[PDB]
Amino acid sequence: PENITNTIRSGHSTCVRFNRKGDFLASGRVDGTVVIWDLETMGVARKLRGHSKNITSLSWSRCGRYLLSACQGWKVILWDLQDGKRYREVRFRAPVYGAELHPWNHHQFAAALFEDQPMLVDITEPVEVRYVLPSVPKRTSTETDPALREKQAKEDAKHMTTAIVYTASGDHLLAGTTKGRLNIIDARTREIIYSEKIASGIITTLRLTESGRELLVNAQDRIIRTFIVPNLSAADDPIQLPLEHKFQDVVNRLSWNHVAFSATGEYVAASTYNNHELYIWERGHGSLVRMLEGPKEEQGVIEWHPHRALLAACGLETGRINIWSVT
Repeated sequence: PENITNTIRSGHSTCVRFNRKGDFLASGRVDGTVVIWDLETMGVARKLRGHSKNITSLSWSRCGRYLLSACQGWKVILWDLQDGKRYREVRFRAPVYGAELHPWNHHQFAAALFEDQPMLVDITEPVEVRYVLPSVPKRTSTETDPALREKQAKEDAKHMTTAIVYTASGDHLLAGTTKGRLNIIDARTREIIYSEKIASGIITTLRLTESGRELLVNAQDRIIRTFIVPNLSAADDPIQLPLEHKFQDVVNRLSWNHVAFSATGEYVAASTYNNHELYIWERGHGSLVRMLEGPKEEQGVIEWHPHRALLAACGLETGRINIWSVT
């Protein structure tokens, strides 16, 4: 028995994200508005209008006081929800795939940009300080014949970063690229310390579990993957990123639109390109536990509640948010 406990709509939702206590849900819309829903009454607590193009990501501060939103219109904004204020604002030269707040410091974020270099931005003050982040390790000055340098550089430049998250401590960034690589970046040196090809297309989503010990990866090769994250923040060298499970549908050759971990990391959910279903697998043994049909529409971004077995999803056609109670 499928159970949809709530359907809400304010504009066409393109993204959703629960805060960490789970009493509030943020929604971003096609028109750039961001909506804060009070989950007790399921009504709108406030509307934030700072963007004018599709919201692409939402990231909450540890404390729930601040919310970082990004859009296709090249902008990232840090909202103060204590007063609804635009607390910080950073404009790039390209659409933002997504921007993530440092897990312990709402004054630093990392962003991945469409056809542009990924960025680490310090927003402690008003007039940010930006730092370019690397997509590819640095080659030595002597390793390539001069006659080959132009073509090698052109090829290296096809490696572009499409998704990025902080590790739990904030000391490293995990980034995905157009060439299916997972890069581990030291956030203080901004140098790549490890890189491994884990997929055979563009990496579109990265997400960590709460402890930061497991990584979920969506990529364009029709396969969802979880990995065991290495011991990084420890004082002890470059490192393995062992695959845990692959989740896929071989006979229907389904592609996955968005993916999400449940509160404890027990379940992985995904929405399906060009289909209406949501799929839920369990990470204990990798098996498929549920296929949800819900309404008759293709689903986009999905997000689990941080404490309870609730799965929210944005419809691509209607922009409604449906919330399933998952048993």
